[PDB]
Amino acid sequence: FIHHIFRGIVHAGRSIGRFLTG
Repeated sequence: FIHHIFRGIVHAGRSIGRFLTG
């Protein structure tokens, strides 16, 4: 359950970076 919090941070970053690339 704890991992999810850490995993979400890195994942949420990748998604943001993906849009930035376009």
